[PDB]
Amino acid sequence: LWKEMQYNRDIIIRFKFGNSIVKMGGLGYKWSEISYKAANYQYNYLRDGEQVTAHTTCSVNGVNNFSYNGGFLPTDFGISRYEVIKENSYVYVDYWDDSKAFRNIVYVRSLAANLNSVRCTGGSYHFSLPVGAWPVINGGAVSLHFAGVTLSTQFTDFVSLNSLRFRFSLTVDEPPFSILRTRTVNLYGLPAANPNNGNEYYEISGRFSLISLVPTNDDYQTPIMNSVTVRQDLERQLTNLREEFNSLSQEIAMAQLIDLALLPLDMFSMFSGIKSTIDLTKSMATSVMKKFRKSKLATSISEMTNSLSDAASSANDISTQTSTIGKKLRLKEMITQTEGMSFDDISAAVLKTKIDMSTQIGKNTLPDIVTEASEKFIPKRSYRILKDDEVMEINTEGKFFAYKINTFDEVPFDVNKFAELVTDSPVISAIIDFKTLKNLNDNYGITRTEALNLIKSNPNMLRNFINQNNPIIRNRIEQLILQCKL
Amino acid sequence: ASLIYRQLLTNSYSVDLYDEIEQIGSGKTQNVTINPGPFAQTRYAPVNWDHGEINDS
Repeated sequence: LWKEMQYNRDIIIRFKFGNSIVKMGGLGYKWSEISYKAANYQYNYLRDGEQVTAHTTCSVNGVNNFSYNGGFLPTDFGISRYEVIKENSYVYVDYWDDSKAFRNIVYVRSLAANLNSVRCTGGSYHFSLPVGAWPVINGGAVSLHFAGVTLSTQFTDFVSLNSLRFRFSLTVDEPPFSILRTRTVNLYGLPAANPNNGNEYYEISGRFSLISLVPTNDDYQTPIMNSVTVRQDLERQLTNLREEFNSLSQEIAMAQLIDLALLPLDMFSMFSGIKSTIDLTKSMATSVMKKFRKSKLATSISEMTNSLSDAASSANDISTQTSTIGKKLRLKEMITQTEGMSFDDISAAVLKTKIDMSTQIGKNTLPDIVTEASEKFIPKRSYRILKDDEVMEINTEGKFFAYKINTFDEVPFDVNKFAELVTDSPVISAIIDFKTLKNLNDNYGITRTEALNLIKSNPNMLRNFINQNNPIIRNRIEQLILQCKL
Repeated sequence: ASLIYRQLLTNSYSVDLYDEIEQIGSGKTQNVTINPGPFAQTRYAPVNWDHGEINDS
């Protein structure tokens, strides 16, 4: 639905530095500031058989402020803060041209260039001294070496031109910058006096690649001149993509989902392989984390730990206690590594199978999806604790059972004896809950080994029963998949 | 000791974060203000050459 299109071109980038000067008073001997300034430039050049018109803008950063001041006397020479560029300073050259490629520069999958370095040398500036020997600025040079292309925009008068920004590094060069007829010799670097040396333009040549993502709702019919710019793009409605994600569960499978859920999914494993733009593949993971932190579930984790810490120094009746410890068990499940099938495994599996078959179209929207699913998926779940072959099972809705392992018949529950063990003994997610398990034992009479395995939520036995095509387990896991509805 | 490979793969997102670090720290304005040293400079004067005093009558 979103098609890659390569637009790699060989370009010639022409640019010139901008010089701003501010005079200090008196009779005209001193100066206040000599500094680099943003500089525009227009040109045209022949390439590939057509004349392409280009617009460039040069700017400087990291600039040093040398100084020189002959004293407080009202005629002694000096420049209060005269700049230079050296190792630290960078120069950006925003580049634009009328060619077709720059119309399709909104969404990009990749972008990188190869430009040839250049040597910029300083000119000759005759500081305007009213009388006497003429001071002479001369010399100084650097070399621009390309390092990295990014997106950018010229805030040009008539419109805002989306453009490519080339960040060139620097390298000080041989000619020792001097203030001749004056006390500054054998410096090195390019000062702001006359960075252009009278040249009409400093010139670079190279080749830049680009992989745009022009949209497509049909194979044969691909567009030109991408014009769905962020003026023409707007927030997809929250309920709208909620409905889309809910609809996506039309297609999810039964056993393949469990097979995926039995992976270790990490940051790289999930968030890689998303057909996204460059601006979102840069920080998708951090974007997801930022909104994951403030989710109701995450602040519930924080409240649990802080409440326990504060308690460390502070010193249907059953349904309420069971429900509260059920929420607590959900929190514990999320924070710790359980050895069972662990409902959040299934939640993450559904999440991956949903997001993989989507696309990023100028807005991340994995925030509000990953973090929202983390809290909404599988709203009512169940846990259990086995002890002495009398497993006590609990539901987040408040229900409770206590049934034997060898034969699945329940027993009167023991509140405050389940609570002593739920703190320390390992909790087992009940993906095969007591009701479905009783159905399975009644209809398909099972053995001690597989009974214990299903109680423990062993992936081996779960997949064995799924691949037996057991209707009970098949239907149960299908409903498990179906509550994942955001 | 195998944990290092897992940590590298898991934490690879910090690579893109670091790319953002450097490629926006360059964008942010910096100015290393090299000084004039404690010893202060000064030029001679605005000096212009002319013919000296003439003994007219």
